[PDB]
Amino acid sequence: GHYQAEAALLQCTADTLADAVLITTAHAWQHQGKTLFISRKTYRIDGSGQMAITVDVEVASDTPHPARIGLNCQLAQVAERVNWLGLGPQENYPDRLTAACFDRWDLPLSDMYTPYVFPSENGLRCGTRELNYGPHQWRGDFQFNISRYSQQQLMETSHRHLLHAEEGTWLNIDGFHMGIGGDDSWSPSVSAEFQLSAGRYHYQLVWCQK
Amino acid sequence: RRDWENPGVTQLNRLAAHPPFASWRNSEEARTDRPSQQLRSLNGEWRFAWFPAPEAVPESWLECDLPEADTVVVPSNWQMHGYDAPIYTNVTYPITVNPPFVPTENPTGCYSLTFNVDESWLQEGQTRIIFDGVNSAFHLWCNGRWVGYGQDSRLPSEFDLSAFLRAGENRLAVMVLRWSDGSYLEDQDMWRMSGIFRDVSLLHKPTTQISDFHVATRFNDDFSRAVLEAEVQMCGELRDYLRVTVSLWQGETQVASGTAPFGGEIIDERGGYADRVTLRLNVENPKLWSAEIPNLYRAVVELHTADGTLIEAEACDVGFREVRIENGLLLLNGKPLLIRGVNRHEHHPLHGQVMDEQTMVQDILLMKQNNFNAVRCSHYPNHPLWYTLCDRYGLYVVDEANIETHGMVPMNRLTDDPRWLPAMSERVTRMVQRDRNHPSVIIWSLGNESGHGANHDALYRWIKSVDPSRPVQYEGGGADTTATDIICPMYARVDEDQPFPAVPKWSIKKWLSLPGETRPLILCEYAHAMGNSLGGFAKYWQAFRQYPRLQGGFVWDWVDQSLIKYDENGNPWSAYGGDFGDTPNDRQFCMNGLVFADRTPHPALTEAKHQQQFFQFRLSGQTIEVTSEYLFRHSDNELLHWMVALDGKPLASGEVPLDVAPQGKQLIELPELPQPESAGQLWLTVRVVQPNATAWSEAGHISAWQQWRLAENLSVTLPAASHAIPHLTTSEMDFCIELGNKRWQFNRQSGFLSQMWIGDKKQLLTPLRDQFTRAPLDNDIGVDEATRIDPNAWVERWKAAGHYQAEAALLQCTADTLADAVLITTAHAWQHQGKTLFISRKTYRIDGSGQMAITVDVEVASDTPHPARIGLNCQLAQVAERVNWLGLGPQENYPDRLTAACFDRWDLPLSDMYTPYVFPSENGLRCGTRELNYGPHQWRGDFQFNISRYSQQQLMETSHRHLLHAEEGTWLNIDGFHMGIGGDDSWSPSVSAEFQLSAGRYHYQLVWCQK
Ligand SMILES: [Mg+2]
Ligand SMILES: [Mg+2]
Ligand SMILES: [Mg+2]
Ligand SMILES: [Mg+2]
Ligand SMILES: [Mg+2]
Ligand code: NA
Ligand code: NA
Ligand code: NA
Ligand code: NA
Ligand code: NA
Repeated sequence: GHYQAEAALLQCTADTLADAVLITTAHAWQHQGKTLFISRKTYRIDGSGQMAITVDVEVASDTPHPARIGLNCQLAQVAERVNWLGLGPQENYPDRLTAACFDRWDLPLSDMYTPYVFPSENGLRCGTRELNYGPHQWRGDFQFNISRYSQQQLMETSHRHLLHAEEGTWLNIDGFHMGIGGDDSWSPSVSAEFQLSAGRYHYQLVWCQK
Repeated sequence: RRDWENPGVTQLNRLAAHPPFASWRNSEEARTDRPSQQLRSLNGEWRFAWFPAPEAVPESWLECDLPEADTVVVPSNWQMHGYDAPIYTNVTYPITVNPPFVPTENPTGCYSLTFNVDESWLQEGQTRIIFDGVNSAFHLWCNGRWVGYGQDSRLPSEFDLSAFLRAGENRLAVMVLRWSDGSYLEDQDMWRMSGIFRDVSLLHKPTTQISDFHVATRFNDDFSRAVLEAEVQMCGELRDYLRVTVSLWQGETQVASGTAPFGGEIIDERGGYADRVTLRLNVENPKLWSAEIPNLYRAVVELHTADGTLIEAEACDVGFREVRIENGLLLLNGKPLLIRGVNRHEHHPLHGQVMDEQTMVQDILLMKQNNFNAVRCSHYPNHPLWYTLCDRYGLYVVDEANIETHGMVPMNRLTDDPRWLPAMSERVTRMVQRDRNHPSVIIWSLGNESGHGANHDALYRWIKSVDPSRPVQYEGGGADTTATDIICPMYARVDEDQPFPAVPKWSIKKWLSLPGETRPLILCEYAHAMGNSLGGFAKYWQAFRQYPRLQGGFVWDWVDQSLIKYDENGNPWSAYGGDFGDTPNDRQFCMNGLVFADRTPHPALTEAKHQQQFFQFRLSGQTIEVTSEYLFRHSDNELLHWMVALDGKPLASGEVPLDVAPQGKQLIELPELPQPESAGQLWLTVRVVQPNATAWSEAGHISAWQQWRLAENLSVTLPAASHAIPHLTTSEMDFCIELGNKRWQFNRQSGFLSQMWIGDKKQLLTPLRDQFTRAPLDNDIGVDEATRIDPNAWVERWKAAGHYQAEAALLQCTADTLADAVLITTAHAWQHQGKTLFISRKTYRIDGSGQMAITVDVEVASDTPHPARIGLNCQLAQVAERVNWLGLGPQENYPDRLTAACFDRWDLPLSDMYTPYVFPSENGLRCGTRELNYGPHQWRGDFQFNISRYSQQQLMETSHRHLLHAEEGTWLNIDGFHMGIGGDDSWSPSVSAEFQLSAGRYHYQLVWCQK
């Protein structure tokens, strides 16, 4: 039920600090009465206008290891360039990133999408410390992809030519992403060290305006 | 003539070597291995005097007792009686390297004994004396007359005393030299001692006698038929009426018997051996010998006349087994072995190198109880009883010649020299002559660490020629030379190559498939168990099980070579190299054992037991698949206990009989499990239990276990809204938080929690602070010393980077009030000479329920050596009796040594949370802990911890465990993360990359509350 799981809200609180506002949340993703994942977050918005997001995720040991642990949203903005400090310039994944180099990369948005004839998750860049897109900057230690296509559309579309650019820009920012495998393509081939099996995961991001 | 400085003279007037004799004059006694009247022990009280050199021995001693002599027990090492110091040196010879010469100051032990001989022994036949072990060389006199000379400290020297003895009282005089040309071949990594340290006996044989006998067992293709072949040799007058009968018994049942006069088959142009005969006995459906089922027969060899008068009888235990290498695999009875082995020195903490039956039996029982099936005689032939016990209890033995020349430069200087071939040859040939009838011996070894020389090749071929029944191995010169049937490296790693010039240690998986290579690989030494060690043990066993031609190895090693000393109050303490004034020495390198000298286990022993299990387990749904790794036996003394528990709380249990064929499988379906009525992780534990006692174990012995996570129900229920809210007081010096009876104090200058109160009682003696270091393990230290720094060792990398000296600089310390809690935020930098090593960012959240949640985020500079740990420490004010935790245990476990530990609720006395390694270090960690309870305190999260009365600082500064003093209160170390302990060896970095703290950024969270 990973694709069908619904987020039940466990906690949502707001506190005013000396120089900041703190929002704390907790969600449980459940399927047929089974809790798959728990996500606990804090959002700290300070006087500098920066939003620090801390995320702690619990994954049930008896659920299949998830494809990713991250956040996503559809941004209103469509910008021409994507600028990042991390592994690149090309698409790279945890078990396919040796060729990628750590540097400051700057590509047109279209280059952040890989046009596989059969559409799927694509265009991830790993080991990224800073991402810039229009007025937005995200900082941390994350993997990301960014494109005009939602994960839902990619999942529901059989051929690349049938894809349509959606309104705005879909951003996926992952603390953690599963390996892609490939020893063969007809049996599970992601090696143990690239499966998300740790049970508890932590990541942190800062969102601000540049 | 100074025979002790001449490798051309290794003996004078010594009798031929032979299998164990007793000269029974009753055949029934021979059958049942009862004491023989003709084999007398001369063990007991002897006279002893110590001299600094053989030149200082007075001539009067030859004929008369010295009044200055003492009465001492024999066998003994004279260092153990305090006459001079034992020396612990590893590689460097304890004497100047100047072969074949030894020091002019050569400690000399003068032993004598007055003893009775009955005229019946002298009227007829031959009376010999047998010295089972004299270290390192000796001259022998009897009644003032010189008899002979012997070298090789580890094999029996026998002399004919018939012409020297008279009825009634006789006196032996034995002059034992500490050093001889023999010492050049005896450079094993062990205490250097001397004396008459094995049994002394007197044996009577008739003039017409059995002088040698060899037993062989040959089989058909399926082992359903065997022929026992017994070659018997006589000395004395050949007569046509003489006969040899060989009979074979299984218990009290005679299986076979054959009789023949003397006279062997034609051998060559000159005829045959008139003084030999070979008997051949057919055995149908023989009961086969293995370590799994040590089935033994008894062969009785009778020398007699045709009219039926017995002259004498000899005998041995016979194990029907075939050892062969075929298609690159070592086979026993046609099946490929998996060697669960250990190296074992002959060592006792009080008696030195004197072995007794009780200690030998203790060792064998502990070995078998911990899933060992094999022992290597490192590095010399053992006390004769050892082989009998291995025959009868069932252990595979590597019997190894007493040849080690480690300290030579290059290592093969002597072993490539033909002038040393005679001395080496005697050490090999006399071992084979003595031990070749023991079924437990499955492999011969040419010695240890003597390079590779032409003498090795010659002696390899000699053994192959005289005894085709056993493979020959030898590690010297790169572990895969022409002098070895088995690739037998020491401390080769599983995946990592160590490409040393000339003698590389390849990854064992890689080694097997090098171009042209076909031999099996069994490590002669691996997993160096020095101090807190055996990290990565599971990696070896995974490889052993996956690769057919990786057939296991021998752990280094069984028992710590520590010795007992006594302080000024007369209390015993464990001593190592240098503690006897011995210099140069190699300090604690003599302690490499899975057990302490007194045979108390180190924590590593349980890891060995678990990894060496004979049953393998898989889980699919509710089906447990049990696979037998036995080669010969069915699981006829085994049942499987299973238990399901929710966070340590038992929910269901059962037991199922195991009926698994060797190499077979059994499927066991668990019953429908009741649903847990609360949140948490269900765990399944299985154990194989032996309901019946054996020769080596008690009823209820656990031989195997395994654990799996079952269903987990994550907690989604919020805790009840608290009644009270914590109160913050801000001052210039402190942030103080109050809630009911509880108070927390955060120092604003240091940025740490400096004190807590429950009522009026202070809880801390030392503030709660980050810790990134550990008191170095033996594996962290390696060969690093004060006079010789080894910059590659982990401890030196940590020291040079300033990890132990780094001081915390406060970056941030702030306090906020939330709707239901107080939040303290801190940030510290650890710096050394302008370099920021670590940054710790923390939040402490104290809520109305009294719980303090600590969140820690650590940054580690990528260019600093990866730290030993990332955690917190404090000295608690209280000392409590018990430690209770939910996590891995009960025993000490580390990230690379935790497979044997089980997740459960454990409760131990505080003292059990400290491991008394003789050389003190970080110890007693338990990993994967979700809850810890101590006194009024409870800590929750996902952490590793240790808890004891000794600080890391004290452990770091103390060389011996007996010098440790319990500090006020209790030192707690709670780690989010801890580095591996390593142990592939203990003289180079051995912690594998996956167990190094290299991530750069680390997060952990703890909740501290009242229990
Ligand atoms: Mg000599
Ligand atoms: Mg009698
Ligand atoms: Mg007399
Ligand atoms: Mg050595
Ligand atoms: Mg396990
Ligand atoms: Na698709
Ligand atoms: Na194997
Ligand atoms: Na050693
Ligand atoms: Na059974
Ligand atoms: Na120490």
